[PDB]
Amino acid sequence: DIQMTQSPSSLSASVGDRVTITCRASQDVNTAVAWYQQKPGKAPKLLIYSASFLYSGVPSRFSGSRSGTDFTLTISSLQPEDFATYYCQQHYTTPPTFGQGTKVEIKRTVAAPSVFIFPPSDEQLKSGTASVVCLLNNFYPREAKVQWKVDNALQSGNSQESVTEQDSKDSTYSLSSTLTLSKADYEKHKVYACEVTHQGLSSPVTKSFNRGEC
Amino acid sequence: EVQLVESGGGLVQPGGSLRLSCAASGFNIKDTYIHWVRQAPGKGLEWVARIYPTNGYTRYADSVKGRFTISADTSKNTAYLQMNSLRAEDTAVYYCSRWYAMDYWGQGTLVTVSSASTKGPSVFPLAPGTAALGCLVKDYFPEPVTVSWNSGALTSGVHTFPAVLQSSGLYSLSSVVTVPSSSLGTQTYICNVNHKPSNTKVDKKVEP
Repeated sequence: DIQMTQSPSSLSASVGDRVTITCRASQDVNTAVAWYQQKPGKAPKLLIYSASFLYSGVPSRFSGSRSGTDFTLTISSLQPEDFATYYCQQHYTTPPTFGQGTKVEIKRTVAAPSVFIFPPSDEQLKSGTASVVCLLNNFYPREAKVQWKVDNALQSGNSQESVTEQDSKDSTYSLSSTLTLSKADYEKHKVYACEVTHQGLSSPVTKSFNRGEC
Repeated sequence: EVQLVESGGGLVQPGGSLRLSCAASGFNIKDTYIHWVRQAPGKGLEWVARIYPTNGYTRYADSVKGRFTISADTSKNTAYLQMNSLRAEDTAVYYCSRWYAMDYWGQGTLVTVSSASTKGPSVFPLAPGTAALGCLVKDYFPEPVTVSWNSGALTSGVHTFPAVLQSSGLYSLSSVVTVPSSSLGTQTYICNVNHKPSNTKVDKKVEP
C-alpha cells in the first residue's frame, strides 16, 4: 500500500494566476502518477499521465512535474473553465490510490448578495407545514450569515442552508435558507424576517414580510 | 471513439444485492485492465476493484473485499461489479474505467443503499427592475430530481440548489430564476420537475 498526500485541501486564485497543487508519495512510485479534473457531478477527465505528459485535448495551460516522491500539477493561467476538484493518483503498486483532492475556487471582486424573502405558497399552507425561503443571489465570497427573526426572536436549528456551485460565467455563489415551521406554529406570529451579514454589505440587511399581507 | 457505459444502478435495501455492468465500446477489454471507482456524496474518489479480463485476475480495496465481486466477459466486451451485503457507506456514484493511467471513464451510475421507500416530491411555487421566482421541491426519496424552466427555454439566471436530506430522511431543494420584472406577465413561468425513481412528473406555473 502506497499513500498519496495531496495539499492544499482547497485553494482560491484569480483568473490568469499560476496555480500549483502538490502530492507527496509515501514511497518511491517511479513515474506512475496521473492527474484528474472532476467537474461538480461529472466523471473525472485525465489531465496528466506518467507524471509529466499532457493528455489528448487538454489545454497547454496544464503542466506536470516530478521531484523524487513529490509530484506537481501547474495550471499556468487559471481560466474560469478550470473550476473543479483535482486528484493525483499513483498506479505504481496495487492498490492504486487517489489523493484527498483539492477544490480550486476562482477568487473574483467582492459582490454583495441580492436578498429575497418568499412566504409559504397557499398550496403548502393547506398541507399542514410551512417553508419560509430566503434567497441570497450572486455574491462573493461564499461566507455569509443568515439569521431568522420570527416575531423579532432569533431561531436555532429550525433552518437548513444550501449553496450552489461557483457559476461558470460570473464566478458567484447563491445560497438558500429554509425555515421549517408547523401550520399552527407559523400562523401564531406576525413578522417574518431574514437577516443577512456578508463582507460586501456595510450593515446587516433584513428582508421581511407580515404573515398573509400581500 | 472509445466509450464505457455503466448500467444497473438504483435504490437497494441495506444488505441487498445489485449488479452493476460496464459495456466497453471502441476497443477490446482483452487488451486492458478494467476498474470500478466510486464517489460517495460530497466525498473523494475511492478505487473499488480491478480485473484483467484475459485471465480474470482480480484485486479489491479492503473496504469491499469479500462483499463485492468484479468479473468480466471478453465475448460480451463487458465488465461487471456484483455488489453484495450492501451498507449505507456504499451509497455512491460508481464509475467504470480502463488502463498508462485511467484514460476513459463511464458517465457513472448512482447506487443508493437505504431502507427508506420511494416517494415523489410535492412541488410549491415561490411567488415574486429585477424579480426573483422559483419552486420548492419537497419530500422526495431517493435522489435524483430534475428541474427545468419553460421546458428548458429559460436557463440564464437559474439556480437549482443541491438537495438537503431532512430530519425525516426525505430530500428537499429549491429552484429559482432571476428575470427583469418588465418580462412578468409577458413570459409565462413553469418549473418542470421529474423524479424518475417514483415515476413522478410535475409542472407548476409560478405567478404572484
